[PDB]
Amino acid sequence: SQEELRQQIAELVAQYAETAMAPKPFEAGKSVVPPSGKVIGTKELQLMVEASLDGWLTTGRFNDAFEKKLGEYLGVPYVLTTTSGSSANLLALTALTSPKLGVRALKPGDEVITVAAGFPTTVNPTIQNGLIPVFVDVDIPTYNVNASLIEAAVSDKTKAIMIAHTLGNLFDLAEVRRVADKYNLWLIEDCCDALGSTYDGKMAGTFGDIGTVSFYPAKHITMGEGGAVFTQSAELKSIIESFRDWGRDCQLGSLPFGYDHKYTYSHLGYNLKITDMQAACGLAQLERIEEFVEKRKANFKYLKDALQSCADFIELPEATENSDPSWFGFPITLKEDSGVSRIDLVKFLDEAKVGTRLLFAGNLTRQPYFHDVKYRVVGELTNTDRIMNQTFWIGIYPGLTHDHLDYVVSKFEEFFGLNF
Amino acid sequence: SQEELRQQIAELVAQYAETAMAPKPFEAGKSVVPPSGKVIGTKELQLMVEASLDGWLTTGRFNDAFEKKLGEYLGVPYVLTTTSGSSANLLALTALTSPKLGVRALKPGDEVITVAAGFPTTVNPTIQNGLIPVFVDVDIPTYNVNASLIEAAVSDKTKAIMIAHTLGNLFDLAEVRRVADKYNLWLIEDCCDALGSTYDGKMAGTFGDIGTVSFYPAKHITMGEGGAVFTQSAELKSIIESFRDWGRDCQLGSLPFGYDHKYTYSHLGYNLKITDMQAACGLAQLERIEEFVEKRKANFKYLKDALQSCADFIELPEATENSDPSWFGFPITLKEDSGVSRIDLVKFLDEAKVGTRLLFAGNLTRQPYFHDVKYRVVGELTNTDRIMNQTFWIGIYPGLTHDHLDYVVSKFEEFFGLNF
Ligand SMILES: *Cc1c(COP(=O)(O)O)cnc(C)c1O
Ligand SMILES: *Cc1c(COP(=O)(O)O)cnc(C)c1O
Repeated sequence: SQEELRQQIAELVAQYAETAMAPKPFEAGKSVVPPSGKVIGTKELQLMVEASLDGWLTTGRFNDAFEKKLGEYLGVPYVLTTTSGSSANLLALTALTSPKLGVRALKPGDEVITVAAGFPTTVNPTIQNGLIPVFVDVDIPTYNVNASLIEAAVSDKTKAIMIAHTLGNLFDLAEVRRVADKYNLWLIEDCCDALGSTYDGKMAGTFGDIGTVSFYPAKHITMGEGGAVFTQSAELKSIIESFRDWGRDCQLGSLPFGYDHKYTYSHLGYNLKITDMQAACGLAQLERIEEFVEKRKANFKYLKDALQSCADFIELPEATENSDPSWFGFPITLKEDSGVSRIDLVKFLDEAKVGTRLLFAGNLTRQPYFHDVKYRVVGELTNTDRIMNQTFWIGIYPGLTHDHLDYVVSKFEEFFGLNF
Repeated sequence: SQEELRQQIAELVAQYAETAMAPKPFEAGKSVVPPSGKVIGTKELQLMVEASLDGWLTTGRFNDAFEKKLGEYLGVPYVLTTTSGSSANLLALTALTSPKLGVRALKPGDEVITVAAGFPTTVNPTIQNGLIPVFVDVDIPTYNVNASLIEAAVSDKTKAIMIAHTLGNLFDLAEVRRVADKYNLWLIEDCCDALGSTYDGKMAGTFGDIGTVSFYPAKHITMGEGGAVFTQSAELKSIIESFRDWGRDCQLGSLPFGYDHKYTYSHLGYNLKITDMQAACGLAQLERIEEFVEKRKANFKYLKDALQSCADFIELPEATENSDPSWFGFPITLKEDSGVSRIDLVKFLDEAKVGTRLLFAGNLTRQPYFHDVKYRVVGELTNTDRIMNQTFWIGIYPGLTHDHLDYVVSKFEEFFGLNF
């Protein structure tokens, strides 16, 4: 009678969701236009109940299904789930320190090339593994690494490049891969805000050795808290897994014969696994990713077209050459000769119920926790500093309707006095 | 039909749990006697459904309730949830590296005193922060540090002591604290397998600066995957939370005035948070903790009394002086001169459906991943090696009835020919 009880519960929740998770009609001056948010329906809540009923708890039925369907969407054979994007970035960079990679293994002291205009945990794992971060400037209005500056940052200590596809926009993969392959550097693609982004027709994350993604509520799809590491190399997939799972194996050491393999450890590991409840949510969301990716590209096009009327005061976002960005948010840099400060605009928008966000750390090297970190900067961080000082982004996620954006646009116009 | 679509779901769930989480009648030869396992029911599945329906996903309503009730049970003000017991250990040790702790902040090169007879993630955080682990031997048959050896392992570089109350049994807190307070060393109590354990009447994990616990299915209570860091210090609580939450602040750097606090980072952080779904499961479990602790003590006394008949071949476990250990498992050391191997015994019990587990890493210094790690060992690890070779544990968790245990006892007797 269980199979029944399930399907009956599946109904009771489906009708609970249609009432709860229902889109509220937009209302200027009352409704908010957040920079991001999750979009969950019946399928999400249903599967989470299914997982709750299973009583299994740790990863299993749903986690297998999720890692599989996500591997399909991405076009990669190996996908490992983890606690968050940050955790995924950590596993990705840590995995390359495995002595199983012989001479290719990252060692304390080695250098990782990246940029300072990003999210802290894109860089932290490098520091947390005793490596030295080496920064170069980014470009505006793509808000991604200025590829041309990469080559000069390469020294004999350089072992890898780890940068994110900022806000869904892709970086110059053509130039990055060129510099990577030339010097035999590892490459890690932080796609935490770029699920669905393509470059030269190929899905983001599948160009380098390892790719990461996040399932925090603000990203493309969510599990509440969750993330994933994916690769095409079986060797890396096994190393990542070991690090995630207490560092356990699957010879060295002097353990007695017959010692349980389960309790044999080959790596300096962590326990960064998730539950099947989180997996379920993720699984339902995967049924909406294609839609989500399309609505983001649309909202971006619409919004930008409309906002072109303020081009004298703000610089609008531009997708990177030869790429089709699955926009995470809408970045805007306010001109210095506009007569007002970012604070003014943000505060104005805030009062208008229009949410905004700065570009994460702005300039990592100027963040307080970077006070005593050992790092190198090649060239100047002019654009990064400009980002920290003048840049901010707004919302184009699936939860925003054309009426939402129209409102945001009129506010920008009202602000700059363009409605007169 | 909202509150009420919700009270009706709770029904179809409370009735699905009757058939699903119903204890199966013991059957010798067919039924198994695992060394550990989760004991969940109606309440657990119900709350997880509530959280699922909430549609919040990230920590919230339930996580607040859980951290609160655990703080009450433990007798501490600050409790922070995290992804696992291993993550809890990671956050506890890392937090002490915060420059906010001035002169007494762990720095790479510093030493942390611990034992080699334990679990990998109890020690890894030390290594992962660039510190140096310093080991001293343990004692049988308590299986906890030989406290009298701590003193000699202390040096000018010693800044802390991080040890776990192995298998629920408590290490010699009196001597440890004495040594800690003397040299002003930080003390971290890994209580991942000791929830409910008391020493001198005082709850385990509240004698030192930071405490950690795990919620993996094998532990006292579960969330599938999850754990918690707890302390009595508001300062440590703030440092921990920052590290758990992207290292975001709770002045230095050169950020522009008005930069979003949400994006101001004071620590080299991670993202080790869980979902409210997990929080829910844990909350339900908290009701049954007192029952569980009482039951584990019962099964221990019973099993050990019954197994006293084999005292000639195996050494039975002994609670540490002046402690009321909330047993995690039942540790047994097979005598060398018994004429057989642990391999034989395990293999025999395995066939009999009696699950066994070695004492985790046995001897960490002999594990393959420790091949190149920098560490120090004061004195010899004689008992540790003995544990690696001759020790193992079996099941006394709440999911085991007297019929389960009696069956196990008959198998031990049958093995050593005591039934004759
Ligand atoms: C969100 C994010 C992360 C990490 O993801 P979490 O799930 O928040 O831990 C890493 N890098 C970038 C660029 C991100 O936006
Ligand atoms: C289980 C355990 C841990 C870590 O807990 P997880 O939830 O498995 O990551 C740490 N120390 C000890 C002694 C443990 O038994």
